[PDB]
Formats: sequence, C-alpha cells, structure tokens
Amino acid sequence: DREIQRTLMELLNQMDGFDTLHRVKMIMATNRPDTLDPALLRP
Amino acid sequence: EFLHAQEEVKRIQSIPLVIGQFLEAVDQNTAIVGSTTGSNYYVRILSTIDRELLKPNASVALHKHSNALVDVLPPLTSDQKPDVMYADIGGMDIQKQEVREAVELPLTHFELYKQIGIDPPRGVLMYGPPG
Amino acid sequence: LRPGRIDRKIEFPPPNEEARLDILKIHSRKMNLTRGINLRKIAELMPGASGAEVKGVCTEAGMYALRERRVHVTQEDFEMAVAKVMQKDSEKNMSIKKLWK
Amino acid sequence: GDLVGVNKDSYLILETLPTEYDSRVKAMEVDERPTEQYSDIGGLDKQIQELVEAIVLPMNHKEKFENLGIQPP
Amino acid sequence: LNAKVRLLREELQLLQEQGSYVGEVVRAMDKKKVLVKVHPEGKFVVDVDKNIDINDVTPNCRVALRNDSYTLHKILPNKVDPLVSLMMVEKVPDSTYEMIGG
Amino acid sequence: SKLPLVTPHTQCRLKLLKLERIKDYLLMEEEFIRNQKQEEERSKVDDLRGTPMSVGTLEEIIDDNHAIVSTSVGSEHYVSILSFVDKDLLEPGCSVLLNHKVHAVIGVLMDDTDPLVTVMKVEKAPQETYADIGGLDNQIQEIKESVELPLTHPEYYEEMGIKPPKGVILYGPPGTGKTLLAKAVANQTSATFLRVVGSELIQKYLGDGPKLVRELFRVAEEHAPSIVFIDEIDAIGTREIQRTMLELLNQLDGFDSRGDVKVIMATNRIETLDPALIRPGRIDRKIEFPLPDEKTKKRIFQIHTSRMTLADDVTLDDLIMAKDDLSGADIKAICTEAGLMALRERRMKVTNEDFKKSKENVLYKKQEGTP
Amino acid sequence: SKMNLSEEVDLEDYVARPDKISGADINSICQESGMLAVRENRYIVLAKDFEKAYKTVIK
Amino acid sequence: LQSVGQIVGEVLKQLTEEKFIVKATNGPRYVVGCRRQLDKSKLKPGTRVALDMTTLTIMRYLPREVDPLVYNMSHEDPGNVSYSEIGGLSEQIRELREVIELPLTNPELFQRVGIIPPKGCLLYGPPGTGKTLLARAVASQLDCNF
Amino acid sequence: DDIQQLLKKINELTGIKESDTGLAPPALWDLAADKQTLQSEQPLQVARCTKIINADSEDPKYIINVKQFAKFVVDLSDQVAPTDIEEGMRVGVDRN
Ligand SMILES: Nc1ncnc2c1ncn2[C@@H]1O[C@H](COP(=O)(O)OP(=O)(O)OP(=O)(O)O)[C@@H](O)[C@H]1O
Ligand SMILES: Nc1ncnc2c1ncn2[C@@H]1O[C@H](COP(=O)(O)OP(=O)(O)O)[C@@H](O)[C@H]1O
Ligand SMILES: Nc1ncnc2c1ncn2[C@@H]1O[C@H](COP(=O)(O)OP(=O)(O)O)[C@@H](O)[C@H]1O
Ligand SMILES: [Mg+2]
Repeated sequence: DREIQRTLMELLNQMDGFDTLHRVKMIMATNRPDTLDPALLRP
Repeated sequence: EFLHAQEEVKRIQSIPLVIGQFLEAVDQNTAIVGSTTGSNYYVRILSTIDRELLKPNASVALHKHSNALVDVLPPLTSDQKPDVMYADIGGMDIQKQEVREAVELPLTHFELYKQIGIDPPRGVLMYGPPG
Repeated sequence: LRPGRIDRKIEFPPPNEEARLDILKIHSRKMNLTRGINLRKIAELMPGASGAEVKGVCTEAGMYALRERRVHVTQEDFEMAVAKVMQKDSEKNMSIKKLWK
Repeated sequence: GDLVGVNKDSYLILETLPTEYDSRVKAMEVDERPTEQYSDIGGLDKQIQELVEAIVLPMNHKEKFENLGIQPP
Repeated sequence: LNAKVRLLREELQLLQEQGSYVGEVVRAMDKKKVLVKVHPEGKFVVDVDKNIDINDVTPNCRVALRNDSYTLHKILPNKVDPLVSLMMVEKVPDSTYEMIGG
Repeated sequence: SKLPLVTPHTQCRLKLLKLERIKDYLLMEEEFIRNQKQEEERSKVDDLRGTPMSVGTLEEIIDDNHAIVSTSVGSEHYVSILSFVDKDLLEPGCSVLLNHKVHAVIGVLMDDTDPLVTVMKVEKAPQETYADIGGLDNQIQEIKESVELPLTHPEYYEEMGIKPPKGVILYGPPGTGKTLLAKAVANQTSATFLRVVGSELIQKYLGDGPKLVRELFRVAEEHAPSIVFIDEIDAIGTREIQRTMLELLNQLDGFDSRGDVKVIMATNRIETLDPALIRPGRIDRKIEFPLPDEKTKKRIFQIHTSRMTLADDVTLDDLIMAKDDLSGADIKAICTEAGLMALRERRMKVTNEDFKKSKENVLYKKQEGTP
Repeated sequence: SKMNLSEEVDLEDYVARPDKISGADINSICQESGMLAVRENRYIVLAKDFEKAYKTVIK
Repeated sequence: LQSVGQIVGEVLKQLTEEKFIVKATNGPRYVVGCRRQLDKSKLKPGTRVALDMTTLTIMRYLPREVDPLVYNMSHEDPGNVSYSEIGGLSEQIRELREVIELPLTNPELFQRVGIIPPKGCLLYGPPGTGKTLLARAVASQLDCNF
Repeated sequence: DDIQQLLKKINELTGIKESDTGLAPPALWDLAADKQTLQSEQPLQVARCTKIINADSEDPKYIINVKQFAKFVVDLSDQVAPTDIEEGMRVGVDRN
C-alpha cells in the first residue's frame, strides 16, 4: 500500500517533466474516477 | 627512494575505487566507512588525505580490494522546482513588490535580519478570489 | 488529578505590568533599541497580554524597522506595532455585551 | 523477456529455456481429470445446457459460430 | 628523510591489510568467545585476539573484527548518534530562567 | 543474586551491625576469589566448531543427525548435525550455531528474540510482600487458596483429587490494593511474574491482539510455574477485540493442557465485563477489594507512615475516623502530601497538623457537583 | 504575447467588457481560442476565435 | 565462447576528463575511467555503459535500457479496430483525436499558434461503454508507438 | 556505599557468567565419525525444483530456484533417479 503512493509520486514527477516539445501524449481510463487521487485532477 | 615511495602512495588511489560514505573517524590513521556495497568497515586512512574534508557524511573512495580509504570525493525532490518567472506573470506589480519583500529578501538575506534579532520572517498570508 | 495520580497544579494568569516589563526587556535584549524609548508606557498600553503576544510586539516593531530597511527600532515603531497586536478590537456588538456578556 | 541459461561465470548464453510462470500457476492445472458425469447432475439440465453451449461448443467446432459471424461467449 | 621514507613504507604495508568489518557485541560468552552482530553478514561468535580484555567489551560496543576469521581486533568508539530519540527528544534545552519573566 | 534484607529501618546500631556482617561476608568473598584438564574435549569439539561460528535458524529436522537451517542471508541449507548437539533442545525456530565453512550444526544458542514478552518477564517482583499489604485478610486467604497454595503445595490437591483453581478475578474500587496483592503473591511464591495491562494488548494490526495473547501464554508455559496478571481486563472484557477475548478465553480453558501457569485478572468495573470472560467454570474465584474499614485504614496508615519520622502529637485515631471514604492509594497520597507540608515548614519530623491539612486538601481533591 | 494572433484581434473589447473573469480565465480563454483556431486548421488566431472562446467560458 | 560478458551500469558525475562515477545496475558506486578512445562529451550523467569486469573501466556506452516489461508494453496487438467500429461516441472521439492525435500529427499548428498542447486526457465512465475501445481505436489507427 | 562498590568488585572478579551452547553429556558423543563426516560430506543448499526440461527424457536438465540466492539449470548426481524427482519437490543441491 506504501509502494503505490511512492509510485504515484514518481508518476506525478514524470508527468510534470513534460517539456512542450515531446511528441508524447497519454490516456488514462477508469471506472471509478471518484476514488482517483485529486492530485491528478489538478490542471 | 622517497620519490619512488610517494609514487607508490599515489599509485594506491588509482581507478577502480569503490565509493562509500564516511562515518566518524577513530584515530589519526583510521576511520570507519560504509561502502556503497552496503557493508561497513573499519579502514586505515591514507595519510595523504586532508583531514578537514572528512565531514561525517562525505562521499569517499576506497581501494577495491582492501577497502582502504584513499580518496575523498568532492560533493530537486520533484517538479517542486516551479520553472516560472516574474516575466511570465501578468503585471501584478503591487503584489510582486509585496511578495518579493515578504519572502524573497528573507530567503536571500535572512542573516542580516537575524542580526536585527527578530527570528526572521516565518509566514505571510495571501488572500483573494481563486485563479 | 486524583490524589494517587499526578500531584500538583500551577496557574499561569496573563502577565501583569511587572511581568510585561520583564518579557519586553528579555525579547528586546537582542534588538537594536534607541534612546528616548519608554517601554513602560508600552507595557501599560497592552492590557491583558498573554506573554506570547509580547514576543509578538517585539517582532512587529522589528518588522516595522525591517520593511523600512532600518536596523534600529524606536518608540513610534513599537507604538504602531501594538496596534497590530490588539486584534481584540474584532469583538464588537456580537456577544460583547449580550449573551456571553 | 526470455529465459536463457548462461555460463555460470562468463555469462555467455548457451541455452534457450521454456518460460516458467510460477509453481502455484502450475498447481492450478488439472492433472487428475475428475470423473463426475453430466448424468450425475439432477434438475440442472437448463443450466447444464447453458454452460455447455457457452464453453464446450467453442472448443469443439468453432464452425457453427464462425458461419454466423458472432463472437462466441 | 629516512624517517619519512620508513613511514611511507610501513603505511603501504599496512594499506595492504583489508577492512576488518564493523560489528556490535550482544553477549560475552566467556574468555576466547564473544558474540557480535555485523551488517547483513549477521551475528557471529568470535574468538578475541591477544588484547583479551573482554570485561571491557560491553554489549553494543561497536567492536571491530578481522576481515578473515572475524577475529576480534579492537573496541572502537561507541555508536551514539541517537537520531531515533532525537526526532523527538529535546536533549538538554537552552531555555533558562533568566529568559523567563514574571 | 541480591543482598539479604535489612529489617531494622530506624538508624540504629542493629542496622549497622547487620550491614557490617554483610560487609564481612562480602570481604571474605573478595579474599577467596583474589586468593588464586579438559583440553581433550576442548581440542575435539571446540576445534571441530572452528572459530568463527555463524548463527542461523533451525527450520526442520529430517534425519537423526541432519537438519535444515537458514541464515541471515536468507539462504537454506541441508546440513548434518554433529552428535554433541542436544536433540531435545532443537526445534523449529531455534537459534543454532553453525560451522562457518560447512554450516555444520554445532549447538543451540539460548533464545534472545521475542523481545516484547522478554521485557514483559518482570523478575523485579521483589518490591512488595504480604507484610507490605495490610488489612486484606480474607482476600489474602482467597488468593492463597487460589493461586499460591497450588504452586507452593500442589500436594493437597493431588492427594484430594482436585484439579486446582487456575484463574482468578479481582474487583473493587481503584487504589484498594489489587495490583499490590498481585505483586505480593508474586513475591511470596518465587514463580516468575508476567504483567500486561489491559488496553496494551489491544493493537492496530489484525494479528497482534490474539498473537500477543498466544505468545504471552506460550512464554508463561515455557517458564512453567508462572503468574500472568491481566490488569485492567476491562478494556478488552467489557469483532476484533471480541476475537482477542475469544483467544484469551480459549487459552484459559481450551484444548491441550495448560499446565502450571496461574492467571490473575484485575478490573474496576466487574459488573460490566462480558459473562463469557468470567467463565464460572474457569474463573471460579472472584475476589472483592472493598474500601478499607477502620482497622484496615489504621493498618495502611501504620505501614505507610512507619518509615517516616514522627512527632509526639499525632493523634492517629482521629486521622482515621471519618466515614471510610478513602482507599489505600488516597492514604499514601495523604502520607506524601503531609510529608511535603512538613518539609515546607522545615520539619524533618512530621506533626499532626501536617496530616490534618493533608487529609483536608486530599478530600478537597474529590467531587465537582454543586447541588 | 507567446501566441500568434492576427492583426485584427481587439484586446480592448475584452479589457472593457464587464465579466469579472480571472487571470486563470484569461489563460483558459487564450488556450481555447488557440484551440478553435487549430480546429479550423487556421494557423493564426482570429477575432472570431476570441469571441467564441470568451462566450464559451466564464458563467 | 572465449568472450566474456561486460557489466552494465549507469554513469554519474565526470570527476575529470578521465575519472567517472559509474553505478552498476543494482550494485555499488565506483570511480572508473573510460578505456582509451571513447568519446568523453557524450559520457554525461544518464548514459548506460558497459564495464570490463576486471578493472571496471568504461567501454561501450550503450544507448539506453528498454526494460522488456516496456517492450511488452509496446509490442502488444491492439486489434484492427477503426473509428467506424466505435459508435455513439462521436463527440468524445472528436475530443480524443483533438487532444491526442492532432497535437502529434500536426505539431506545427501548436508551434505557430504558440499554445502549449494539453498533456493528456482522462477517460471515465461506467464499465463497458468504450473507454478501452477508444484507446484501442486510437492505437490501431495512429501509426506511432503505443 | 562500600557494600555496593565492592559488590561491583565481586562481579568484576568473578567475571562474566559463562554462556553455553549445549554439548550434551560428554560420554554420549564424538567418536571420529563426527569429524570424518564433517570433512567428507557436503553441506547441501536447499532449492525448489522447477520446469523439468526433459528435452529427451535422456538428459533431463531440471531447473532449480534456490531461494534468495539464484536459479540454475542443473542435472542429477549418480545416486538419485529421474523417477525420484518431480516438479517442485524442494530438492537439495550441492554447493559448488
Ligand atoms: N460505442 C461502442 N461501439 C462499439 N462497441 C462498443 C461500444 N462501447 C462498447 N462496446 C463494446 O463493449 C465492450 C466494451 O469493452 P471495453 O473494455 O472497451 O470497455 P470499457 O468500459 O472501456 O472497459 P473497463 O471496464 O475495463 O474500463 C467491447 O466488447 C466493445 O466492443
Ligand atoms: N496575473 C496572471 N497572469 C498570468 N497568468 C495567471 C495570472 N493569474 C493566474 N494565472 C494562471 O493561473 C495559474 C496559477 O493558478 P493561481 O491563480 O496561482 O491559483 P490560485 O487560484 O490559488 O491563485 C497559472 O497557470 C497561470 O497561468
Ligand atoms: N491494604 C493496603 N495496604 C497497603 N497499601 C495499600 C493498600 N491498599 C492500597 N494501598 C496502596 O495503593 C497502591 C496500590 O493500589 P492498587 O489498588 O494496587 O492499584 P490498582 O487500583 O491500579 O490495582 C499502593 O501504592 C499501596 O501503597
Ligand atoms: Mg478498460
């Protein structure tokens, strides 16, 4: 349960590392968006 | 002969050397170091090493075989680095001045304001509509 | 507090005039003060301080010095500081003299 | 993501291995092949037919489904 | 010059010797045998060398060993570094009665 | 071992004489010790186990002299056992010495893990005694018949055919002397004493409650004659906490044979406890600790103020009187508070007025109700 | 400024208009107008793009 | 058969033009030197390099790890699903193609317009409405690395 | 006070109380058999067996999963037989 939060932190850091130039885009799909951490919800 | 001997001393700390972390010194000729292999060892210090560099967490280099401490290596968390500048802000000049006095000068020059003796600034409040 | 348990109690009422004198002196000991200061008027002007807010008044006088880039404090600086330290003027009609009068 | 047997010291690859998932996963495999007959089941004939048509028929033929174009359940 | 040369030579000869590990003793179990725990090698029983002063060797001594056969070498300084308590403990604080007023 | 007991307490020549006799004997021990083979067995065994020897954990024994052993690196090894290792001292989980080179099993290391109950083993019971507790005569007899006499003299019960009582509950107002009596009975019979106070067995993890109960009773069995004192049984006793109750109840009267361990539990609120916890088949002795009466209160005052220097004027009876509203703990608080009052006035020798003020203040430390 | 925009963009209209929109709303309007411009494949942002972005957002 | 494997490891600070700090994958931290001839400028913190497992000297800076988990996470069959197989999601397909396809297919639009393209999209809904299908279609139609 | 200090002195003079390991009654044990067996046999490591390759039922080539150490492709000694070993089986394995 710990490793999942520590990994979400790394996902957040790698996501925020997106410079404007990369031709890289991302899709996330879920059936229970309420359970999703509000950290991701931030613009 | 002394030139030969000193050349050998220099030859001791040549590559490859295993990096580790410095624990507190024991005596003038020895100290305890924890190699990056994970293990800890009680190791002779090479007498050429300048002692002042031996901070209790410094990164050091040890002989690969004997683990001999032979070199001292010369030494952010996230996107917490904001990467945005006052040039990017849309002209909030009054707020720019207020915040810059409130935090920026305390971050840069808190030692003078400690010389004032005031426990230099600790907290500011920002209020207004969102966005 | 039952007798076999913890044995004693000590009361800490808000600092009085003499206590305000001490605390102001102690927290001003490090600050660059100026002749012509009258700290006793300042202590008299702050009725019912809790002690911590006197550390606050020293802090605010120093902040007034600092935001003006002055490394010294004067009587006026402390006097406008105390105004910021009032903060109990936010009582007003609500419950000031009604209900919980 | 392959499984290769390499030299114990020089670490050169000198064998290609069948992938191994896990011991528990192999324990999940049926080797005894139990024996309870369909006749031993009573009253469940409709449920039996549903399960059979859903599972066995795709294994048996695949022609009756593909002739219709449906995805078998 | 000769003294310096001799110094360097003996230094190199000692530099050939390995790192002798670091361990902490859990229980002395009579002369010539003492138990010590070392990083993840684990807990080993070891015969003490000629210095033999075992009653000096308290538990948790941070004692040094031999790199081979682990033979006890010397007691080393103690491991204090009480950061486990120091996250919370205030040690001996600075607060003193003269800064207390009233 | 410890020094004997010196039981004059007033500073008198008798005390000095007893201390002098202790001094003399200890000096003779000094003299004796200061005033000063098996090499074949050594060269055989202590050289087969050539130093250094590692420490690992025995997992299983497969043959008469072959065992499976793990080490701190987590590896697993099938290795023979040399003949001198005591087989019956070897079991799964046992810490075992191993030859460094070929991992040979060369002796069991006496256990130094399971630290929780390891510190839980009190061994510091000798602070109290039946003498130190006064006035609990009927309760003393009850506890003696229940837990003590079966341990000291099981002979009567084996001759009679009785399976002796092996679980007791103590109840009453706090400060009446329940924990005191528990520690005193722990002292009178030198069977080892284990304490675990109520809510401290309650734990956040799903396991540690019942697991803690299990290892507590396991260590109690291992020490064999032992006392398990469950203080504040209330917190657990009044699904998970009920499961901890279930494990404790099963360990009290369940499968297997429990053996010699005695169990004494203490509560303030007996009427609130779950009837299952008070198993009338298991909890066969319920002992009330009521508030001390006049004779008792006199005894408690005497024992607690005995070690005190006293003036002439103290009217001890008038100190007692009242309407028996104070337990023994309140009396000890009275003693300490009177001592403080005497010290304030500089009296190293307490007086009656000290006790009067002490009792008045302590009684003022009661109640809050206006009407 | 970092965007392209056309010569006919009338910023003063949105400066004077009553809606009490925030700076975050400014950024949202500008990004959305650029997105409308990209939607029509037009490489430059027109006044109609700002119009549609302004009315598309806020209240 | 005469050949011997070299030890892989990530590199760190270049102490000098010759002494470098490599970090063997799940291993210790060393200070080592490049062999003789390899470039030194490209040896920057974050370049996978092979190490001779006798002197640990740097040789053969490798491009970067693929981590076969990721290889499986790319070379996976998404199906032949086209947009004409998803139905009733036309507005949502428009949004997804506008946020994920167009910024990739036509980055020069976002270059000239100067808009920072949205980084990613979140698909949410009840189970079995087409989110995974949407992703499958985007994978099967856009000729890229998925 | 002198009682206390000289009690520490007694503790120091008598030294640390001996800690044992368990060497049974002396008459029970040893014989040359113990040392001979120690120097002659092999302290085997323990492994899980896995994926009996059985590429020809002639060179079986079983995989092993020695825990916390490694996994190897290995063969039987001249003593054990193919019918003895199965997949899993928690086999024992020589150390070199
Ligand atoms: N709009 C649609 N057009 C065609 N088929 C559809 C549509 N929506 C759903 N389906 C069908 O319904 C099923 C939905 O499966 P899919 O895994 O794509 O759903 P999901 O809701 O994205 O999944 P999840 O529950 O894993 O989040 C598929 O078999 C797909 O063919
Ligand atoms: N005056 C401004 N100039 C430019 N951008 C702004 C301005 N005010 C807010 N923003 C936008 O708002 C975002 C930061 O959010 P912010 O407004 O600080 O949150 P809050 O609602 O807590 O004030 C930035 O991405 C920035 O683009
Ligand atoms: N009959 C008694 N004789 C002597 N001391 C007593 C007696 N009753 C209570 N005490 C005092 O009360 C304390 C013990 O209180 P106790 O009732 O054991 O606590 P708890 O209520 O937690 O079990 C001891 O310090 C003891 O001095
Ligand atoms: Mg899905």
